[PDB]
Amino acid sequence: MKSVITTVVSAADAAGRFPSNSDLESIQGNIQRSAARLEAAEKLAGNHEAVVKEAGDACFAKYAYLKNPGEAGENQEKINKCYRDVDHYMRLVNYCLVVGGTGPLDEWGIAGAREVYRTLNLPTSAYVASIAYTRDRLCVPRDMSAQAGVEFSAYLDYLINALS
Amino acid sequence: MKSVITTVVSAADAAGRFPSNSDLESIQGNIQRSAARLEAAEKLAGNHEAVVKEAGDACFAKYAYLKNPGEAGENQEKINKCYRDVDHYMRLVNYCLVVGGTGPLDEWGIAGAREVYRTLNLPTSAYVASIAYTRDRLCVPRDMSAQAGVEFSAYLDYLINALS
Amino acid sequence: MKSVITTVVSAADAAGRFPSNSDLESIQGNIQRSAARLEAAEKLAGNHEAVVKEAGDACFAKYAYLKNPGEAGENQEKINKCYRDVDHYMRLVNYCLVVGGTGPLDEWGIAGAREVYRTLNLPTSAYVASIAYTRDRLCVPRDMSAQAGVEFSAYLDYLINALS
Amino acid sequence: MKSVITTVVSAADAAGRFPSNSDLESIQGNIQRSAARLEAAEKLAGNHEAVVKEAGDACFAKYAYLKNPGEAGENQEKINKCYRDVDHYMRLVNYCLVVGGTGPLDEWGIAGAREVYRTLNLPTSAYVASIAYTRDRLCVPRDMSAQAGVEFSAYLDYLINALS
Amino acid sequence: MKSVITTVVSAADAAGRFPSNSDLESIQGNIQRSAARLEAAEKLAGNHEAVVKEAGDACFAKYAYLKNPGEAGENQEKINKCYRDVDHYMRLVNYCLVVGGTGPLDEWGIAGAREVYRTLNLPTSAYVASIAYTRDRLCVPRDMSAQAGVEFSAYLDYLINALS
Amino acid sequence: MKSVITTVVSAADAAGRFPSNSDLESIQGNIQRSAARLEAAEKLAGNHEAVVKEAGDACFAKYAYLKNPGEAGENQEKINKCYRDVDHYMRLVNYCLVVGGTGPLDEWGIAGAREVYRTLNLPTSAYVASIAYTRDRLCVPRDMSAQAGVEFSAYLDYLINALS
Amino acid sequence: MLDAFSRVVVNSDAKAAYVGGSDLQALKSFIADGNKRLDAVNSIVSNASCMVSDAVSGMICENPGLISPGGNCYTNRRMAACLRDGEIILRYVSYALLAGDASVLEDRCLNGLKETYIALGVPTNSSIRAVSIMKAQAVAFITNTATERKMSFAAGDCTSLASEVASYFDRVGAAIS
Amino acid sequence: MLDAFSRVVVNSDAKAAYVGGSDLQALKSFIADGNKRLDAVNSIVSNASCMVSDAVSGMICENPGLISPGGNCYTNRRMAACLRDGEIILRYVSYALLAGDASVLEDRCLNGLKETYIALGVPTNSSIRAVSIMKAQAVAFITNTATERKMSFAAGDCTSLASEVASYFDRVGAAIS
Amino acid sequence: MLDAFSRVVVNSDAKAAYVGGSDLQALKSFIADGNKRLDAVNSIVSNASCMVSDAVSGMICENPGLISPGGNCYTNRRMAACLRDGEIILRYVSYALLAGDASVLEDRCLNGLKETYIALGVPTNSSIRAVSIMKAQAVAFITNTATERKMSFAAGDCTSLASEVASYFDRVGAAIS
Amino acid sequence: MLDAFSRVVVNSDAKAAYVGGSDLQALKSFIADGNKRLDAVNSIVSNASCMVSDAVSGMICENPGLISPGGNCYTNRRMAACLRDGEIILRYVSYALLAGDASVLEDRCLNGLKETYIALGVPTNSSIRAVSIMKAQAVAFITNTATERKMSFAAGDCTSLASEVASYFDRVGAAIS
Amino acid sequence: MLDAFSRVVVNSDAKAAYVGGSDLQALKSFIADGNKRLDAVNSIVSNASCMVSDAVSGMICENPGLISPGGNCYTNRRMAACLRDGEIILRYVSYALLAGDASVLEDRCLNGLKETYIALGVPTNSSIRAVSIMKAQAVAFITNTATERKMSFAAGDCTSLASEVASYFDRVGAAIS
Amino acid sequence: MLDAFSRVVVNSDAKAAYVGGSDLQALKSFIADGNKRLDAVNSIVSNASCMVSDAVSGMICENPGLISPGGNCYTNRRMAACLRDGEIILRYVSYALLAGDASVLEDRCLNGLKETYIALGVPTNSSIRAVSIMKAQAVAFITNTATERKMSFAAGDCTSLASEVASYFDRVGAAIS
Repeated sequence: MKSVITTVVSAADAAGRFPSNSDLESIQGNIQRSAARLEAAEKLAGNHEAVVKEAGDACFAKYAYLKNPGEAGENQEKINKCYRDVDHYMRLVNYCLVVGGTGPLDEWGIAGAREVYRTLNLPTSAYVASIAYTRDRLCVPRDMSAQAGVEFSAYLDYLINALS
Repeated sequence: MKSVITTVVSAADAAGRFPSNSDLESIQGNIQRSAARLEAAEKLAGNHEAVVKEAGDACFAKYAYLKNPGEAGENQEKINKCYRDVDHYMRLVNYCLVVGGTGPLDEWGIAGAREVYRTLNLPTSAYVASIAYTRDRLCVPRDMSAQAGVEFSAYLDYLINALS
Repeated sequence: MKSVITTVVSAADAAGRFPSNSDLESIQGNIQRSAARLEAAEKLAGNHEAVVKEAGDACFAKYAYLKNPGEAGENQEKINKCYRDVDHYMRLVNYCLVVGGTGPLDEWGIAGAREVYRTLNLPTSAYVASIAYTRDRLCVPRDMSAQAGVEFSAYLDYLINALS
Repeated sequence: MKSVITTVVSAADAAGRFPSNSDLESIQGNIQRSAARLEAAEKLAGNHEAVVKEAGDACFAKYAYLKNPGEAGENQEKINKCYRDVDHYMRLVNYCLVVGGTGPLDEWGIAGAREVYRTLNLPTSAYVASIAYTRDRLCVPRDMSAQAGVEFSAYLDYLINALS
Repeated sequence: MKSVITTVVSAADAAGRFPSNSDLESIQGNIQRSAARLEAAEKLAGNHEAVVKEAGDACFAKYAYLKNPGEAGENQEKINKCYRDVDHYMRLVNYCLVVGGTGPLDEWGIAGAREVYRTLNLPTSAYVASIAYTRDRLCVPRDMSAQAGVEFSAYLDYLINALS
Repeated sequence: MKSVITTVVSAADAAGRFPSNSDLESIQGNIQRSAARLEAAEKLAGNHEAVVKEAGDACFAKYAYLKNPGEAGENQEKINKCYRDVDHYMRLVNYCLVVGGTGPLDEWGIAGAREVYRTLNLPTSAYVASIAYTRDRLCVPRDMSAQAGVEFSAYLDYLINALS
Repeated sequence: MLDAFSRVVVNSDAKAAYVGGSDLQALKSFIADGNKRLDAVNSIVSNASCMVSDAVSGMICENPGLISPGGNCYTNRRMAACLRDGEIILRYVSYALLAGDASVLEDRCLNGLKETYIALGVPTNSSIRAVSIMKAQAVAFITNTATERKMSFAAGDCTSLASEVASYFDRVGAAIS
Repeated sequence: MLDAFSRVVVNSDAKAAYVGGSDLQALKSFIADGNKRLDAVNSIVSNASCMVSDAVSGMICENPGLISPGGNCYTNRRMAACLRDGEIILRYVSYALLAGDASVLEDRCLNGLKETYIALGVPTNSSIRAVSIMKAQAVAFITNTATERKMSFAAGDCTSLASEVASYFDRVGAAIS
Repeated sequence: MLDAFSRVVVNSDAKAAYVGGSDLQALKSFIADGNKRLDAVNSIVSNASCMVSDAVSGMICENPGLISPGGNCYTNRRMAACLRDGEIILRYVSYALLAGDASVLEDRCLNGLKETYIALGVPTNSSIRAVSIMKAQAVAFITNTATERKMSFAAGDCTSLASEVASYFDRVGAAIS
Repeated sequence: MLDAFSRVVVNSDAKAAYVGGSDLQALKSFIADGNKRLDAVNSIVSNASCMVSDAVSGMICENPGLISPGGNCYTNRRMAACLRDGEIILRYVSYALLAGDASVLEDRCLNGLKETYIALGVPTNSSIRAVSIMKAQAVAFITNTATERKMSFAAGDCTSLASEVASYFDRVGAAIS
Repeated sequence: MLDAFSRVVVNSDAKAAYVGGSDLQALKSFIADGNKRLDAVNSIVSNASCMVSDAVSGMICENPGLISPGGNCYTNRRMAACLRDGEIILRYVSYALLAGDASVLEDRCLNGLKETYIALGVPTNSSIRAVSIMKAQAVAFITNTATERKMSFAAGDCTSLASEVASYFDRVGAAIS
Repeated sequence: MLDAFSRVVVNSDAKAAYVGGSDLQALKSFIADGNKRLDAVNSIVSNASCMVSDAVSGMICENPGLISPGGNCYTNRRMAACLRDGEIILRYVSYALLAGDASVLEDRCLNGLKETYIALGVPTNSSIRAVSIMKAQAVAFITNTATERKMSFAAGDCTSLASEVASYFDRVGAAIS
């Protein structure tokens, strides 16, 4: 799982090294930045149901052609899986904010996603609409502090860039 | 040259990745810890002649045998090379404190040292005596702050362990 | 460039072999099947403007959203690039029918297409709509013989599966 | 076993490909050439005993020194193994004509043959005499059709070239 | 070129080693055994025309078939090349006796010989006949000392085994 | 175990070769040099206790600082292990003289020795003093013949060079 | 790998027998019906993407726990691996149908798959359902009885080819059970 | 590779000189401006897909010959390689900005790139135009003056960081010109 | 590998749960006490050479047959391998203490070690004594109760870190017994 | 590698042009003359051992210095390498004739052969003589006019196929001259 | 690998003992009789080709089913592999006789051979007959009692060397039974 | 690689000439002087660590700029590489003296060393001084005239062996000048 700690430990292990000063100094970075990302995680944890509804709503508002025959939101069951997926991604963003790294998105949401969405004919622009709507919906400091919003926004952009 | 920055950049490069949040968070540790190690670097830069004199003197005090014909310190020019070497190491400790990692010791001081000291019949115990005497001679808070002292000590201990 | 000939020559080369009976026998299939696919190639060469117009029109008919600001077909120059791309693909289908293999589609049409369409935000569903509409629009025996139609269909289906 | 089918399937498998048009077109070559090679196989199957006697006979007629002490046909048991070997090769030629490929000769008769004949001091010119006599004995269309004789002759030449 | 010296030097080099006692001790065997093999080399150098004449004559005596049209010795120029080849081999045996190893036979006589004799239809039995006749014709003590004869025989047997 | 025999056999095995003349010639070197090295081995076997006492004695005579606190001969138990080690090395020199090769020293005394002596802070100059004293103590032909002393001295120098 | 022709040759070689007229009536018929076999393989490879996605989607909609946490299609990484395996298995079955022999499927695909799935924790029972759905698809395409697509063929009967492709699909579940 | 700090150390070691208070003012300022540099790097990485897409599309709309036959972006394979090269260059420029030193860019990206592009027939002039568009985008994002997207920052001067990234982009064109 | 944070995320992912305030009090405390954890790791890595040589020397002085002929530390080659293994094990334990999770130690060091030592004839009972001596050393260094060295710390209590490093040492003997 | 057909496609793609009836007459003739091309290739491959043996022996009897000491065919090792090179060249010429295009020959055989022969001291002039003898043999076999062996063909004109193979042999001498 | 000398050293090292006069009478005799041992190895390696072909031919003429279909020497590929194995085994036996120790044969040839032959279906009983024929050949050559060849030796007795080479041949069947 | 004997063979093969009594006098003398050559090689290998240490230290005390910053022996890494190169050169010179031929030195050491040193910035002039000091040491040891150590030899003339080793050292400086 990519994090501050796993990066420096994996680098030490590649070189057969004990932890040294630059490794401790990196982890001091955790202590400093953690307050901001944990605030983002807690806010997301407490309000994900409402965030996810707005996100899925924006997707189907932008791309009404999804609800047509043979398309990806053609029945209520397929629409429900669309909201579930947006929830899945917001739960991985929550995890990224707790770990302090992209590892949860990387391993559990992005790896294989191009192959899956291509094979199941799920348009990536639909996912990007949901994620970008959430990114742009963010209101600071109404919804969280400035630097919690910087952390949250950074993972949302990371996911958009990974789908593009 | 191993530092906080080169470690996370090197890891990003091996995976073909842009910098991401754990990389930035690592480098924030740079910001937090820099005052302590630059304090130690400036003190060592300001007083290295005096530190080196004490360290070389401690070597020859412990190992009078070095001055015997055949031995590593048999004449005044060889003794002067010994104090030069201790100054070389203290200069690399200054560099490690500026970089915030072991890179300068590793590249310019430790790599090949075993081969060199073995081949030229320079006893590793003498070098350890000079470094250990300097670590033990450090006086907090007389010489520097506690956390400057931890940074200084860490690099002296790193070198001792590298020679052992 | 994958064809009957290059496949058996490439296999002979990897084993350091002269051509032998199975190689010659493979190429005899070339002789048998050529009339059907050159029939399909000449028909497509003779009428590609009309075929491409119908295919692009079918794309925009199915996905009116493409014409919306931000979308792939937001202005007339982008719409004209879309019909150009469909013509590019139909020209590679003509080439596959002349070569008697997927080489021209594989090398000049499919390799890198996933990266390109992902990066420029061109929905793969639109391209599939144009190709599928052309496959479904084929009229045997109005447009060509049954076996010309099988050859034409096979390359359109190959491209659809490559995009899916 | 090298054949039209195994060549194109092994090529598809190397590239992770489904069968495509050039592979089907190669196998259409089977359907076209099969009549000629199956006629050769059936004629050989029905008359191999008489073919093999003429072949072994020609070998010992050309190379009477084989029947001398310490040489390869020095007793009746060794002469009998010589005819058996010629039979073995004609049975592999029969198999090549059925498979439509050199695979049976390659795997069961040629691979290792240089090592065996060298170690057992069996002169390859003796085998070539038997095979070339059979090749040159062929009378078309007395013994088979023109293109059955082309198929038969091609495997006999393949074997001669493999021994030379 | 395989000899006592090149074997132990090559082994020292592969391990990055200076010569050591087993290497020097090996080369002392050089000193002990040299008289016997230089005796054999000088005898062969002194009388090679006579030896080669007997060896080629023995070839054609055993295999009169060689003189038949189509065969390896069908005309006088081909017969003269055969005696030349036997002289080439006896010259390489002289070299092996000077070097004290199989290097000259291995490099200049044996490597590629199987491919050459197979491709030009030169029966290996004829070459073995010439070499074997020479080994069997050796007369100790008429021609050389017992241990010169062992050295000479060893290289003739080495070549026979290389051709078998 | 490196010896004349294992060197030539390992070389033959690398090349898939039977033993040949240069290999037998190397082993004839054994027969020639064995008398000298076996005399050295027997003399060492019969007097190692007195040789080892002089050797350890010379080490502590040269390097009295060893008997100081925190140094390698600081108590009687550590001094006793020092003599034991010198005995270990003389027993491996005995083995080298019997095998006719460095293999026993290489495998059982040198491999890992730099790592062990570095980690346990045992100065290599102390071992070299013991070995060089023994080398220089040697009196020919009082203690052994000229060429037994050449063999003995060669292994002692081999060990000194391996520690330097 | 063997094809329908080299299979006969291997069986004949075991008896040191020449392949004669007596032996060739299956192979001459194999050749006679060869156009049907090319059509059958074309009908599969032309719809292979849809077959795999529909079959894996069907395995999941009947057993939704496969996409719950701890489920073996949970995460995009696992769903992609499963879709890849569906495509690999269909590709080897299509080679077996093109060659008229199971050896390429058994040798290159099925040999070691059971032990691998057990090691990875890939549910073999769910794998067998995915394969059974692809078997029903392929039988429909070969016999031009798919509900959602028709393709173009000369009038005749491909029931033997449909039975044969089914036998290759059945070997997958026999291997991994 | 070196960073802003090990660059100073390399310059000092050349004179066998300790790094002292005199020499550290730039480095103490580098540290004090550290949050801005982390923001600058975030502003680029957060928009990196759009930058590359837009920069390469831009190079093409200005020189539509690149996508004619015999053009170097003709075919999907070539276009994908070009977009890949735009992303690689932008990646190494972002490393250089994070490190405050060009060495990772010069050593791992630009070393031997001119020779590669020459061998491949990659037009170095068109490449430089793509890079100049990414320079224009990067300066706009660092200074929060992009026309189509603003991001969140405490107000302050980032002129130096914009000047520095522009200098890294300029090295690419310098290396392959 | 996992760290204290990704361990929590893995446990939450098994329940398809978001990590909320309810869940974060261990991790916020982990962060609060982070300076102590850095000091603990520093206290080990600063004395690692002495720890390994003293521990292996102690295993040998209690069981001198280890350095007799047929003994598994006999010859410099074997003593060097054993010292290397002591250093490797301590390095993996130090990573586990830095990360607040055993996964790097279990995955990269302990997985396959028992089977390896059995194959090589490395005595696991003597290995466990070496490790128990390093456990006592590390607990002394972390709590600044070593007899032969003191190091520099702000006043407080590291008993939880000492208990945690002991648990990582104990996993080594659990693996190889 | 390209064949007669993908060569036409490459030329057309250079003009973004469909291949139509105008362009196909050569290719329809290539197809109609296909059995003759299969016969031509059979006539060469069926005699390939004798061609190489005879061509290299020929180069030598005309220039007996090649087998003197310091000659490049002196020793069995050198002679075997030369016969190997004759067989390789003949193999790639036979591929070119099967394909109706020189690309496999130019790209996989002739690319860098001059530079190799230069480095090795392989006489390019003697090589060209060996190749000219194989050209003479190949034309004789394709036209069934070899003095020492006739093969079985339906009577017809193979002039074009003889001219083409001669053009492939001529490229070898062109590449290494 | 060990030789007669290093075998003694290994046995002495197990007792931490110096090799003294007491211990050396076998090795001094080994050296005294060394010329006989060189002659013995020469007598084998000079006839090795004939030994292997005669032994494999003998195994087959006593058990002709080995060359019937399904037989493990059927096909030239299998007969060549079997002849290769006969040569490999004889080469390792000759090394053991040159060194006066079985370790090279046991370590490099026999370790893993039984498991390999069982895996491949190589009949171990027939392998042991081939080896027993080579044992009889080698004993005849060493003692100059072969019927079809005499070689040249100083008068004396090599019965100990013949017994020793027999013991090395016997280890092959002990390994694979 | 060649030795004194295979060098004669290579010269003779160039004239297709047997080596006879005329040609063997040098080689019979090489054999008769063999014990001296083994002694010469022993005198160098037995002092090889001191030679390299002293030769490289010598190069430095005469040119102390080599260990200034930007010097090529500055840092432990560089000094270790230089001492390594001194030992490698001395190793290949000792092989040449053992063999009585320079080929192992020219082919495996000196081939491409000038180009390497040029690329690396290794000063070829300082290298030649190190090699000239090792030449001076080697001649002193072969002739037992070293000032600080004598070894044991039967008295005799080793002038030729000293001249030969000096000629090998001289080739190094010739190759990299």
